[PDB]
Amino acid sequence: RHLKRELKRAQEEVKRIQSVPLVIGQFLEPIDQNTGIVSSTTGMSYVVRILSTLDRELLKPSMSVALHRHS
Amino acid sequence: DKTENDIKALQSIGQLIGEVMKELSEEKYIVKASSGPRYIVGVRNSVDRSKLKKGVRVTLDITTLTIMRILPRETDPLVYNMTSFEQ
Repeated sequence: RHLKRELKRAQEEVKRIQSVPLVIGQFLEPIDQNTGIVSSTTGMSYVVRILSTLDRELLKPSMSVALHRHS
Repeated sequence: DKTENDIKALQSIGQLIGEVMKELSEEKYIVKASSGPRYIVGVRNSVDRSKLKKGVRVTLDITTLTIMRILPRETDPLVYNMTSFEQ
């Protein structure tokens, strides 16, 4: 029961990061399935962590995607 | 009072203009900024959903990036020079 209460808190953490402020990128291609490539709309390329509990089947083809702006 | 008004502007900060490019979700809006790059940004309860439509200019903060108010449209500095010809 303790570990379940800390998960709800673990996710709560990351949801603060999920919500705005954000910047909008575009997914080019994966490089693993836990790392991906995006070109941000500042026209800069980042290799980035793929967050878990997300899409991976419309993500891998080219599609919009939300990235954090300070992380 | 002439200097009190300057204090009140000074301890405030500027706004950075966008426009609603596309609605995403209740509290999340996609804007395309007048400076360029698109963001996802939030809303206060200082604006309504029935008070926003697309191509309507919105304010953002430059320290949290959240909409507080509806902004009238913009129009070129250039086209104001043409209305000043009439001679």
